[PDB]
Amino acid sequence: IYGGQKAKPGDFPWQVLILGGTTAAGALLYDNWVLTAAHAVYEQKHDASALDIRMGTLKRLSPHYTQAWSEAVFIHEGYTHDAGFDNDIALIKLNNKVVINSNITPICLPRKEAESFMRTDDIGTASGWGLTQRGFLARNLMYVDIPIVDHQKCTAAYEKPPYPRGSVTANMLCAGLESGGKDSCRGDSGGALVFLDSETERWFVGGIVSWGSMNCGEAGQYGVYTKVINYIPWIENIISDF
Amino acid sequence: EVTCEPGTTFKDKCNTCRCGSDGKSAVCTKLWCNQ
Amino acid sequence: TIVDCGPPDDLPSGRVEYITGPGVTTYKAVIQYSCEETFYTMKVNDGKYVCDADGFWTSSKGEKSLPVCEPVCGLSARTTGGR
Repeated sequence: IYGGQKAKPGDFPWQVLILGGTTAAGALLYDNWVLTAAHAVYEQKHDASALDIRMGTLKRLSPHYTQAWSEAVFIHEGYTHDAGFDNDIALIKLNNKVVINSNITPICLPRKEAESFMRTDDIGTASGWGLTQRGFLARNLMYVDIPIVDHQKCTAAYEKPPYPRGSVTANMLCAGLESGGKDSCRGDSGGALVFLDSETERWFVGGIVSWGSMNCGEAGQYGVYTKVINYIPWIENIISDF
Repeated sequence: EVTCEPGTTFKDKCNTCRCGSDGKSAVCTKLWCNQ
Repeated sequence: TIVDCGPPDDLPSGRVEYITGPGVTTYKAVIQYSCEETFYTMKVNDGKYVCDADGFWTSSKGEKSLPVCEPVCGLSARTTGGR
């Protein structure tokens, strides 16, 4: 995370670390599923080792975490690894239910009228252990509050030469400031971009950290996140079909 | 910090990128490649 | 001498109480399941089970399965509303 500050205990109890050849993230749903990006779990399909999922800690290198393991991984069928960033979403079934506590609690899925809390300029929050402006992975879980960007502003920014056109779809949302600075960065992939439902006072996931410029926090680009509300039937059918 | 073929999707170590129209830029996924 | 459903199984993230009397597991006896408060909600039924003629503890909707204690999502320690 760029331009953020340290999480406190219990701020992001859904946040999970997924540690392998990469450092990446997800968000707990219920007690036995993790929501993440497809790109973050693709390369592991043919690995002998299950995904190493770590919950309940602020410190990246905590020896003190709650261990989970993948049992099954469901990558969206519309994800095409070698052709763009569309449909960047995946569900991980854990081998056992985790016991909930103040540091381990699932994020809510967006309700039907969640878009009312995800309007242009509404503030969402990205959290993670990814690259900070120190130039290293964060030792401590960080977060940043950033606004949802008008979808056509975001699309226009990623059409300005030399960016590759046609990268931003209807299944994505963008968050950040036009000036740059505050952003999600390498290592933050798969984390939940969350929003407050002020009627229930409960937090929900609107986005999954997906992609952006190679240089995070650059002016003229915005972090791009999978738009979770477009996947609710897919999510539901995976967690039923199971 | 990159050289690539315009429009293509390509790997930058563990990340997936789409190359810019100048061949000297890209947009990429946000994994931290431990290697 | 009478149908016996036996001691009921435990409810993960929950608890079970004998309502008819202590350790009473026989025909028409009543138990009550509950989930841990605040952080979980019970989903499928009201958790009142009866020892049925068929010898199974059976919910008020005729289900033999346990209730499910579902964690309450989206609770956070973050302050809101500018505080």
